[PDB]
Amino acid sequence: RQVVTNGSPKVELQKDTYLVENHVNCADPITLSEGSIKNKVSVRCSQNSRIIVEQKVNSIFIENCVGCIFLVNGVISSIEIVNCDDIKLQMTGIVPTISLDKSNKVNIYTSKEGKNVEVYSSKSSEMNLLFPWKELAIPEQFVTKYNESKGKLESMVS
Amino acid sequence: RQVVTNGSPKVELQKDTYLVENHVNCADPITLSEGSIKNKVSVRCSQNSRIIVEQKVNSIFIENCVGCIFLVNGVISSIEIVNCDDIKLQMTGIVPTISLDKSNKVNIYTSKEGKNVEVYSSKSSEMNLLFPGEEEGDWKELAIPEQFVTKYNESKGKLESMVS
Repeated sequence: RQVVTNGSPKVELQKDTYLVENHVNCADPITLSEGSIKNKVSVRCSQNSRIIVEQKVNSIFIENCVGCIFLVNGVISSIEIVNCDDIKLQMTGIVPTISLDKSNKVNIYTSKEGKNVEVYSSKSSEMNLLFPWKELAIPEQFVTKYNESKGKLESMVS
Repeated sequence: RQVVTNGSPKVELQKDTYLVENHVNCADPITLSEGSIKNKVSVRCSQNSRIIVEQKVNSIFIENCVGCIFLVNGVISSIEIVNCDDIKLQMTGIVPTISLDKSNKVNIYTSKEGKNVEVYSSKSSEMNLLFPGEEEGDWKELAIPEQFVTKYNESKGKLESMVS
């Protein structure tokens, strides 16, 4: 599946966000050397590229990337992945929250320190958490049934 | 979103299955008034139409339908909804199990008798269950969760998920 770019390859800081965009079939990683806990990293519109984020940042946003590989230190808040297919994500350090949405074939490789990661997922398929490699599948099917004696829906992993 | 049709507006019996297909912007409800628990019903490629199944059948399979309304009696096992958008399903009898997969804005209206229905959901959004209130035309509307959280439970060596 082919991403449609919106301009040239870029990496650049606007306000407090490092915007990484339109990287296609690169034979060399794109490395983010800089940026602190104050920055967000937004990676959009890329295919068959590797992106390395060296510094621990506030949050990473990855949207509309396909066949990409990410190596990251960690984040203060979260990593948000939306509408990506065939993504690999590895952490050096700590990532407390990860969110998957409308995405398929995402492999998340944790670190010793950050095994406790919370993964939110919706409308996503073929998702794996990997502990140092122990491969656990994130469920993608649920069952809901009405609790009459309590007037609410109750849901469970199927 | 406009459904890619596949032939003539069709209501016909293939082996033990009723194929109900390609009904686009029908002014009138399409009614299937025959059938028994031995039969299946497959509804494919339809848009803006009321479909009505009179008999209790084995199960019903609904695929690729958009802004449709279904009235059904009940099923022995399940109703399967796949790749559908803007769907309203109502039952007058028993439906043990419903499954929703890759579908959006689906409303399920239960009979007093069929309140205990199990809904399986994956890759699907805006799903509601509705239960008949004390007076007719009243519906208790309850939204089916479409996001979950997963953590490794270390002291147990597996993942645990729950509604967000």
